[PDB]
Amino acid sequence: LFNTRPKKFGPGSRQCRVCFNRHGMVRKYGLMMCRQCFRERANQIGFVKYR
Amino acid sequence: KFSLIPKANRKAIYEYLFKEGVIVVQKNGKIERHPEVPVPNLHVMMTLRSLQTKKFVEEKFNWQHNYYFLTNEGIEFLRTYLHLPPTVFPSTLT
Amino acid sequence: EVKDLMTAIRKVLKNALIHDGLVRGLHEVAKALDAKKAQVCFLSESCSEPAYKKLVQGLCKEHGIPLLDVTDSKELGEWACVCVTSEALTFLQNHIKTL
Amino acid sequence: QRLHRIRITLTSKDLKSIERVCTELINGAKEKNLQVAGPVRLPVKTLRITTRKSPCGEGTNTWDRFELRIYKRLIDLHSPSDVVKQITSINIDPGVEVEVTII
Amino acid sequence: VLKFYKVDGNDKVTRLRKECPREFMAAHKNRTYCGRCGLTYILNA
Repeated sequence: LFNTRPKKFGPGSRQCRVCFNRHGMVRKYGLMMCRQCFRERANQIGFVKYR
Repeated sequence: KFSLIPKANRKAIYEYLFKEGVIVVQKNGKIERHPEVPVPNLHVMMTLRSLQTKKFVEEKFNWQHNYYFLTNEGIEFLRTYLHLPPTVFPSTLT
Repeated sequence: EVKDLMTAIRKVLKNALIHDGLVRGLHEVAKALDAKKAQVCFLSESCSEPAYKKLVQGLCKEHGIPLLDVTDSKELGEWACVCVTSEALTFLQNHIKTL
Repeated sequence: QRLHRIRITLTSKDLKSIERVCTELINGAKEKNLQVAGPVRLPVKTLRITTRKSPCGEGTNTWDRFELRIYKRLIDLHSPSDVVKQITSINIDPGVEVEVTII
Repeated sequence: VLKFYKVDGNDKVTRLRKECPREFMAAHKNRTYCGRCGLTYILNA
């Protein structure tokens, strides 16, 4: 009637939980993390970069 | 969903907050009513937009999810509306 | 005073709004009458509309449940047209059914 | 009691957290002297994400190479289930997911 | 506002717009239609 399309798939369906942003959405292993959001909190999750 | 929440379902928000003393609501408007209390999710956001701006409840954000605490003057208000016996729910009690 | 001259109105209409069963308006009182609902009703001593005054009495005449009287058309509802779906009611209850 | 066979999974992020558990629970078995085999070290499932460092497009297109590491390790036993509950319940570690399994 | 019936004295009050209720009707032409009923109701005449 109003205020809803079919919203099931594509970038419009889903957003970053931390900052509410669709762009740059890391969905590997079911993160649902926007990249700007993901890199700074990556050490606190577990991810430690080397080589 | 949409429109003003019934006045029975106003007390459905308050009587949950009267017993437990916590109520957290997801920021999203189109999201399903919050797990726990069977109402629209917008109506929980509207009633605690209403509550915070007359003090009583202590709002605290992070993470879209809005983690409310209920103060000493807050438990006076609900009891009056609720009609609950005085000293009914101390947070000091376990 | 020695006991209390008609506080059976004012005590009950406060405490009934715990359970929420007071009904207000000409539509909703008429719907409460046209129902398996309304247990006591009220009107003004003087309101207006012979039919309006008569209708309240008339509606009751079908399915029972009486009126009384009270006082002042402004100061009817302020103790809470009224509808109501021991302790306080002991003064009213013996007047309503018995004489 | 009955002749059973138990093979307990161990997983965590740290190496140092499991090397406590592998040393402790075999010595905890050797209190009672059950039929222990040594801890079977499976291959390491290294998880990987590569994002860009910059928020916007500017500069040279540089990249992080983030990594987790996960360490599946398996203590083998042949013993009934009532015996093992004493060994596992004492000495639980911080942030180490452990699940006991018959067969 | 529910005054619009054929009102009478001593002591009956006859009604207008005969209802067909789901579990008073509007009247323009042919159909009868109930306001409060959440599913909308149609019967021509």
